[PDB]
Amino acid sequence: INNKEYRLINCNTSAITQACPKVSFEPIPIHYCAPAGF
Amino acid sequence: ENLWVTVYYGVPVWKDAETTLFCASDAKAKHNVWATHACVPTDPNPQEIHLENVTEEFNMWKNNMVEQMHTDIISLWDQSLKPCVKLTPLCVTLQCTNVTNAITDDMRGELKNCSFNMTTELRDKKQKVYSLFYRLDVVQINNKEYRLINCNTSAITQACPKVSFEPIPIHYCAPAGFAILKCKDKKFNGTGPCPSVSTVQCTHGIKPVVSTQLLLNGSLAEEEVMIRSENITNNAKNILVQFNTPVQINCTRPNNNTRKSIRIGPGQAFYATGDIIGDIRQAHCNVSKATWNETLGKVVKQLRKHFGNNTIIRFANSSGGDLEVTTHSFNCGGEFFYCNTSGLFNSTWISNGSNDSITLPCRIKQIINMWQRIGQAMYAPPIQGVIRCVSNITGLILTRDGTETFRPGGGDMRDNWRSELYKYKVVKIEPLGVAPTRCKRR
Amino acid sequence: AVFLGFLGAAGSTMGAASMTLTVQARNLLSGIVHLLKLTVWGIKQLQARVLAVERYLRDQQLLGIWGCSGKLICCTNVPWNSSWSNRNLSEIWDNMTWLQWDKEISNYTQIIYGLLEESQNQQEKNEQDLLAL
Amino acid sequence: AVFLGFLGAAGSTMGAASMTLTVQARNLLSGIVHLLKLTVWGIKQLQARVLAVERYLRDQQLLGIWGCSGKLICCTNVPWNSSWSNRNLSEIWDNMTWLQWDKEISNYTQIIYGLLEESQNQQEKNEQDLLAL
Amino acid sequence: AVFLGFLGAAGSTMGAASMTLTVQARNLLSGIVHLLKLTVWGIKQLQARVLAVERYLRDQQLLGIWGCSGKLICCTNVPWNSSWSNRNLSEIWDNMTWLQWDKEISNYTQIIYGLLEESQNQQEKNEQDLLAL
Amino acid sequence: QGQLVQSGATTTKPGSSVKISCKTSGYRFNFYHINWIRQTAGRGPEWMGWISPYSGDKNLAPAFQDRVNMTTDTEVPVTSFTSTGAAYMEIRNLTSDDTGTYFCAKGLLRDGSSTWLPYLWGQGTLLT
Ligand SMILES: *[C@@H]1O[C@H](CO)[C@@H](O[C@@H]2O[C@H](CO)[C@@H](O[C@@H]3O[C@H](CO[C@H]4O[C@H](CO[C@H]5O[C@H](CO)[C@@H](O)[C@H](O)[C@@H]5O[C@H]5O[C@H](CO)[C@@H](O)[C@H](O)[C@@H]5O)[C@@H](O)[C@H](O[C@H]5O[C@H](CO)[C@@H](O)[C@H](O)[C@@H]5O)[C@@H]4O)[C@@H](O)[C@H](O[C@H]4O[C@H](CO)[C@@H](O)[C@H](O)[C@@H]4O[C@H]4O[C@H](CO)[C@@H](O)[C@H](O)[C@@H]4O[C@H]4O[C@H](CO)[C@@H](O)[C@H](O)[C@@H]4O)[C@@H]3O)[C@H](O)[C@H]2NC(C)=O)[C@H](O)[C@H]1NC(C)=O
Ligand SMILES: *[C@@H]1O[C@H](CO)[C@@H](O[C@@H]2O[C@H](CO)[C@@H](O[C@@H]3O[C@H](CO[C@H]4O[C@H](CO)[C@@H](O)[C@H](O[C@H]5O[C@H](CO)[C@@H](O)[C@H](O)[C@@H]5O)[C@@H]4O)[C@@H](O)[C@H](O[C@H]4O[C@H](CO)[C@@H](O)[C@H](O)[C@@H]4O)[C@@H]3O)[C@H](O)[C@H]2NC(C)=O)[C@H](O)[C@H]1NC(C)=O
Ligand SMILES: COc1cnc(-c2csc(C(=O)NCCO)n2)c2[nH]cc(C(=O)C(=O)N3CCC([C@@H](C#N)c4ccccc4)CC3)c12
Ligand SMILES: *[C@@H]1O[C@H](CO)[C@@H](O[C@@H]2O[C@H](CO)[C@@H](O[C@@H]3O[C@H](CO)[C@@H](O)[C@H](O)[C@@H]3O)[C@H](O)[C@H]2NC(C)=O)[C@H](O)[C@H]1NC(C)=O
Ligand SMILES: *[C@@H]1O[C@H](CO)[C@@H](O[C@@H]2O[C@H](CO)[C@@H](O[C@@H]3O[C@H](CO)[C@@H](O)[C@H](O)[C@@H]3O)[C@H](O)[C@H]2NC(C)=O)[C@H](O)[C@H]1NC(C)=O
Ligand SMILES: *[C@@H]1O[C@H](CO)[C@@H](O[C@@H]2O[C@H](CO)[C@@H](O)[C@H](O)[C@H]2NC(C)=O)[C@H](O)[C@H]1NC(C)=O
Ligand SMILES: *[C@@H]1O[C@H](CO)[C@@H](O[C@@H]2O[C@H](CO)[C@@H](O)[C@H](O)[C@H]2NC(C)=O)[C@H](O)[C@H]1NC(C)=O
Ligand SMILES: *[C@@H]1O[C@H](CO)[C@@H](O[C@@H]2O[C@H](CO)[C@@H](O)[C@H](O)[C@H]2NC(C)=O)[C@H](O)[C@H]1NC(C)=O
Ligand SMILES: *[C@@H]1O[C@H](CO)[C@@H](O)[C@H](O)[C@H]1NC(C)=O
Ligand SMILES: *[C@@H]1O[C@H](CO)[C@@H](O)[C@H](O)[C@H]1NC(C)=O
Ligand SMILES: *[C@@H]1O[C@H](CO)[C@@H](O)[C@H](O)[C@H]1NC(C)=O
Ligand SMILES: *[C@@H]1O[C@H](CO)[C@@H](O)[C@H](O)[C@H]1NC(C)=O
Ligand SMILES: *[C@@H]1O[C@H](CO)[C@@H](O)[C@H](O)[C@H]1NC(C)=O
Ligand SMILES: *[C@@H]1O[C@H](CO)[C@@H](O)[C@H](O)[C@H]1NC(C)=O
Ligand SMILES: *[C@@H]1O[C@H](CO)[C@@H](O)[C@H](O)[C@H]1NC(C)=O
Ligand SMILES: *[C@@H]1O[C@H](CO)[C@@H](O)[C@H](O)[C@H]1NC(C)=O
Ligand SMILES: *[C@@H]1O[C@H](CO)[C@@H](O)[C@H](O)[C@H]1NC(C)=O
Ligand SMILES: *[C@@H]1O[C@H](CO)[C@@H](O)[C@H](O)[C@H]1NC(C)=O
Ligand SMILES: *[C@@H]1O[C@H](CO)[C@@H](O)[C@H](O)[C@H]1NC(C)=O
Ligand SMILES: *[C@@H]1O[C@H](CO)[C@@H](O)[C@H](O)[C@H]1NC(C)=O
Ligand SMILES: *[C@@H]1O[C@H](CO)[C@@H](O)[C@H](O)[C@H]1NC(C)=O
Ligand SMILES: *[C@@H]1O[C@H](CO)[C@@H](O)[C@H](O)[C@H]1NC(C)=O
Ligand SMILES: *[C@@H]1O[C@H](CO)[C@@H](O)[C@H](O)[C@H]1NC(C)=O
Ligand SMILES: *[C@@H]1O[C@H](CO)[C@@H](O)[C@H](O)[C@H]1NC(C)=O
Ligand SMILES: *[C@@H]1O[C@H](CO)[C@@H](O)[C@H](O)[C@H]1NC(C)=O
Repeated sequence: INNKEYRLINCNTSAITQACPKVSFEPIPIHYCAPAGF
Repeated sequence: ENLWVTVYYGVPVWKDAETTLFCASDAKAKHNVWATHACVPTDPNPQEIHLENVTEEFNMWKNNMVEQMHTDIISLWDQSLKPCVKLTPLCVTLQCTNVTNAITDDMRGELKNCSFNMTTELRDKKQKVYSLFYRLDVVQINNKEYRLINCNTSAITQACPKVSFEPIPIHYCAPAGFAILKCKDKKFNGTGPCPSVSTVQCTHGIKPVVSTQLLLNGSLAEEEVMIRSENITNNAKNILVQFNTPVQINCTRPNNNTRKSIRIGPGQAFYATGDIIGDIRQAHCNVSKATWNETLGKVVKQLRKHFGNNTIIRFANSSGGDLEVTTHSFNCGGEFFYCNTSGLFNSTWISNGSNDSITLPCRIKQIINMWQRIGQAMYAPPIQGVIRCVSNITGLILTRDGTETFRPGGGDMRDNWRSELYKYKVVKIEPLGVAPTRCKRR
Repeated sequence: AVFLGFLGAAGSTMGAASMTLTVQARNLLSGIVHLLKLTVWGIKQLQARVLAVERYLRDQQLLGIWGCSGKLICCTNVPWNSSWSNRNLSEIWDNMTWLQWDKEISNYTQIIYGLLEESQNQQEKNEQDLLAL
Repeated sequence: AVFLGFLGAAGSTMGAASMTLTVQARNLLSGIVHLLKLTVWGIKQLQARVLAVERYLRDQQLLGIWGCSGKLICCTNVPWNSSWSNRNLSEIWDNMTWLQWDKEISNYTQIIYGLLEESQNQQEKNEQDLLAL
Repeated sequence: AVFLGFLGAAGSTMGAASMTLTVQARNLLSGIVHLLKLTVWGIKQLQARVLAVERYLRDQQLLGIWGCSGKLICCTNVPWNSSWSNRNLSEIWDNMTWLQWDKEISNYTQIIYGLLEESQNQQEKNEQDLLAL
Repeated sequence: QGQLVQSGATTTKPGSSVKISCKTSGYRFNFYHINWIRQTAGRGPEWMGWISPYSGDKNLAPAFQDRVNMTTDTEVPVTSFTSTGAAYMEIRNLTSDDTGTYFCAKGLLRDGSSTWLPYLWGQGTLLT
């Protein structure tokens, strides 16, 4: 802030939402498929 | 003599029906509240097939298209105001003063210079900010303390400033297996057997303009000037007149306003009104006194057919109600005007200018409420610069009192859509037909 | 020639309308009805899409259980009970329109749909027994 | 007469059930399944609508690639390999029900569906060559 | 035998591809496309389901108004206007592929679709008049 | 369309072994055979042999049974239906009695009875 006072980096630009800790960020193989007739 | 049933697939016979009508629009690409970017592109060849020898029954006062469009537009506004800023921190005590006094006595309180304490990006530190607010958006406490008009009745949500309030022509289309029947009768009442009938895949371009008393930017009649009500002998059914000539109106807000952004939280910004550059003038509308008198005479002539060649009809101003309905309220370049119309409806006509124009003093609101529900209100962000729009008055919404007198009004949003969907009717196709002939299988 | 257009012969005689059935048949599934965004217009259009195929197939379903699959003018073995309409042929096909005809045949439209249904079930049973030798 | 109703002859013999096929054919797409509101009941009903037409057309698709379009009882040119079921005709149509018959023919139902498929492809090729003169 | 697979004869001659049409016909509605949860993958799959049946029926609709319902190789009464393609039979079916053939017949594909349409409307009118005695 | 440009018309003397090239354009090089034809002056025109730019299978007359090497290299995709190719021709126990003009011609149809038939020819090359 300009003392030892600080703030989170995002407070002036963005609202912040913590990820629900039960979700996994580990990528899982995704297969893309076209519909019938394609 | 020897007659068997014979089945025919694709017979030209239809039945009245209610269905879901999707939207069609033309290519223009920011994003309007009407989400016309998400509509199917309209055919550059608006195909219309004329149904020779057909005579269909219409009833604009039972039409389902107006009840469907009424909900669609409201849903478009709900869809657009969901992800925008909740201004609940603004419902705080305001220390207000008149902005720049000395002009014309009680016209300085019409817009205030209000300062207030506001939340910052830090939840534990306040800021003293100020904003310019119109008088119709604030009320006193009883000292110079004020609050926003909506704080005791409704929560307020400011419109995302990247959205455009400008109406874009909407085309309504029926799904496959259904059809839209248009009434081509140039002197059609709204109900009854319309002789000339044609079918269309989609309706014409309908701009979703929500206005009061005066119908703007609408369609015009081709002959005379029709007058439509379900029970004209009943004084409690709104008279919907539709001009054939457009009487032009010029509205403007000459005050050069500045929009000041205020950070009320992380990712949240309230768009306040900075100050006024130059003169603090009055917003108003002009309409040619000559054309308005001529067009008001045509309405008198057609009103005579329902009340007698000898009777006398008179025009008076609104007899009360909410602010949106007592004035010619509409949207002009972002701001919501509320125009006094005592100068347009102040005439008595007998049984049997030319240079200047008549002006209409308009007040401006920013906290406008939702018409249907209560507890839901929108904040229109401040428009920068000078506003001026030029549009056509193509109809009216009148009211009889029970010699004769007619005053305006009409806070019902679907009366607007009736003035454009009266020609159209939704029917479903039934292509299976059985009939006798001397043809036998095998 | 003529070519009145979609429903163009709605006011013409039944016989004259009975010569332009392809004009209505092809517009029973097309029109303008590519991602599925569930906005107010997107939900509206999706219903418009499912509604068209639904109504289209219900007519083809009846057309199938009558032995008239892929036909515009099929003939049957169900005789015309004159209690349905005692009108003569000349005063039906050279006089009435399909709209007013459906208006007066409307009561018996469910009766006729049953006679065409079991006549096809029994006819296919007859054809199987004839090919059993 | 009789008229047992929808699936009314599920426990009857195959021959007796083979006389009331229209009773089941007409209920394969109708029922009770007008705006599309995406509520918990609205999403539920929309899926119920798309699911019916989907399953209905998959049966009509097989019925088409076999040359049996719009048929309830069509005959084929695929002989009955007795390894499928060595039961005799009288002990099949005057004895078994369609439920227990499908239970024992279940293994070969995919084998038979292939023989009916290419038999129709070759038959239409034969008909084209016969009309080439 | 051969059995190239789905689109396996896309590069083969038109005559050779004209012997494996069931291979493509059966995959026009199946695949992998039970509750309707409206998640990002659920909305995506629902559109994939409605899109398949929609396109499948539009082809069957044209096949119906041409009198070719449930057919893979149907013959018509529309003669071949040589302005469409002056190529000879041997240099068409033993030479070109269906892909490059559709590339050069592409302009007249809407013209031919109209000649097949009214030829079926007039043929069914002829069959009705022949059975009127 | 279709073009088949041939090599140069240089000359050698008996005992040698020359290579003749044939470069194709405007058509899928793999879809049609490549024939080699000889128009001698002291004999009627002779069919030497064809080869499959797709399957590599070759077929030459018994008069050239063990004396000629026919080779082609894989094509180059230009468009979906266009490719460039090349065909090669060699002679073993070569003399001067094999003098004349040499042509390369591609097959007629992709199937039927006249599959490999020399249909589209080159401009020819003069020899010894
Ligand atoms: C809807 O309908 C609405 C209603 O109809 C409508 O509202 C209208 O809006 C417009 C714009 O918003 C308004 O227009 C303004 O009009 C002002 C007044 O102009 C009139 O009066 C002056 C002055 O009159 C005195 O002088 C003359 C002689 O010159 C005498 O004859 C008069 O009698 C009077 O003098 C006596 O009386 C006084 C008291 O009464 C005494 O004190 C005095 O001692 C004397 O006894 C006239 O000159 C004007 O004439 C001009 O216009 C006529 C047409 O009317 C033309 O023939 C011709 O062009 C004339 O030039 C007129 O009659 C204007 O002053 C004003 O313009 C000024 O202000 C704006 C903003 O403030 C400036 O940007 C602009 O540049 C102008 O500034 C100039 O003038 C001031 C004043 O002197 C200077 O200080 C300044 O430096 C500048 O000078 C420069 O320009 C001069 C000329 O421009 C030039 O002379 C200088 O040398 C220098 O170069 C503005 O235009 C209009 O009033 C509204 N309507 C009504 C009814 O009020 C609305 O638009 C409609 N449309 C919608 C809503 O869409
Ligand atoms: C992809 O594209 C390529 C290129 O177009 C296709 O290859 C061509 O296929 C067609 C049809 O299959 C071929 O036409 C046939 O040609 C044969 C002539 O070859 C015979 O003679 C050879 C030399 O004498 C002989 O060696 C062959 O015998 C075996 O040996 C080879 C060794 O590689 C083996 O590959 C062969 O398969 C054989 O097992 C060979 O028999 C000719 O006999 C054919 O005529 C008969 O059939 C036609 C009907 O098809 C009939 O009308 C006739 O009367 C006769 O009964 C037929 O003309 C062509 O030669 C191939 N090559 C080219 C054009 O260069 C390939 O098929 C395409 N595949 C796909 C999946 O799209
Ligand atoms: C303006 O009205 C609103 C205010 N706020 C919210 C709001 C906040 S939040 C929220 C939300 O998230 N909803 C989700 C669950 O509820 N929705 C609204 N939502 C739908 C609204 C409407 O369609 C509506 O009432 N109209 C239409 C516009 C009118 C007008 C013009 N142009 C006019 C106004 C005055 C004078 C002339 C012309 C007239 C009336 C609406
Ligand atoms: C609305 O009211 C606010 C007060 O809450 C006004 O803000 C104040 O305006 C005055 C006058 O412009 C400012 O004082 C000036 O400061 C400058 C810069 O030092 C100086 O040069 C001038 O001589 C004068 O002293 C004052 O700073 C300002 N305060 C704040 C907090 O903004 C505002 O101007 C009013 N708006 C309108 C449209 O009347
Ligand atoms: C009735 O219809 C007319 C025309 O369709 C509308 O006029 C349009 O008004 C908008 C905003 O008022 C104009 O946009 C503005 O353009 C100017 C110039 O580029 C720009 O400076 C502004 O910031 C704004 O973008 C638009 O150009 C104008 N169109 C025409 C043809 O004049 C009118 O607003 C409609 N009225 C109602 C009540 O719907
Ligand atoms: C309204 O006020 C703004 C400034 O508050 C004006 O914007 C100026 O426009 C001129 C054009 O001549 C530019 O040279 C300036 O740089 C602008 N200033 C700013 C701060 O943007 C605007 O022109 C005014 N509008 C009217 C109609 O008077
Ligand atoms: C409303 O404004 C418009 C445009 O500002 C006026 O129309 C102009 O009228 C003059 C008359 O001399 C013409 O020269 C212009 O070409 C017109 N402009 C346009 C864009 O058409 C109109 O007169 C005004 N009406 C009122 C009642 O104020
Ligand atoms: C106001 O009304 C006039 C007259 O109805 C409109 O002007 C017409 O615009 C159409 C646009 O398709 C033209 O084809 C006509 O030739 C115009 N006629 C005249 C007399 O100008 C005008 O567009 C309307 N303006 C608004 C804003 O609604
Ligand atoms: C937010 O504050 C940081 C402090 O370092 C600054 O770098 C950044 O530019 C600020 N963001 C905005 C949008 O002003
Ligand atoms: C604003 O001005 C009006 C008119 O002069 C006056 O009555 C009112 O008290 C003023 N309000 C404030 C807060 O100055
Ligand atoms: C802001 O809060 C302070 C208290 O710290 C109070 O004295 C002041 O009046 C408030 N300002 C406004 C504009 O309400
Ligand atoms: C909210 O306060 C205003 C103050 O003028 C009052 O008019 C209005 O009736 C109040 N609303 C309710 C619901 O009490
Ligand atoms: C509307 O016009 C029709 C035309 O015949 C007429 O029958 C009907 O009475 C009229 N209704 C009103 C309210 O004017
Ligand atoms: C119209 O209103 C009058 C009285 O206001 C009533 O007598 C009459 O029955 C009404 N007409 C209809 C059609 O409702
Ligand atoms: C009323 O007067 C008009 C002429 O303006 C005339 O055409 C009409 O017939 C008259 N009607 C009655 C009822 O007097
Ligand atoms: C109508 O006009 C009268 C006459 O002056 C006025 O007192 C009244 O306030 C006006 N009403 C409206 C809503 O403008
Ligand atoms: C409208 O204007 C008239 C005079 O023009 C005035 O008497 C009336 O009070 C005004 N209405 C309102 C609501 O201010
Ligand atoms: C006509 O139908 C009635 C019942 O709908 C039946 O009783 C009668 O026998 C039928 N007559 C003929 C001639 O079909
Ligand atoms: C159909 O049934 C209704 C029932 O009231 C009757 O009024 C009508 O006359 C009947 N029409 C025919 C053609 O049987
Ligand atoms: C029966 O099927 C088997 C394989 O499923 C086959 O090997 C056998 O030849 C078939 N026999 C007859 C008589 O069809
Ligand atoms: C079908 O296959 C299963 C596999 O275990 C076998 O047990 C059963 O007997 C088979 N049934 C017939 C009728 O082939
Ligand atoms: C071929 O088509 C053209 C127009 O597409 C037509 O004018 C001509 O008569 C046709 N010729 C034949 C032989 O079909
Ligand atoms: C085979 O088709 C191609 C396609 O362009 C064509 O160029 C070629 O001439 C055809 N072959 C014969 C023998 O006509
Ligand atoms: C199809 O039309 C285009 C239009 O430019 C033309 O270039 C092309 O040659 C046409 N092809 C045929 C086969 O007619
Ligand atoms: C033809 O020449 C190539 C060049 O390497 C060689 O590999 C091949 O063996 C030759 N063919 C014969 C039959 O010798």
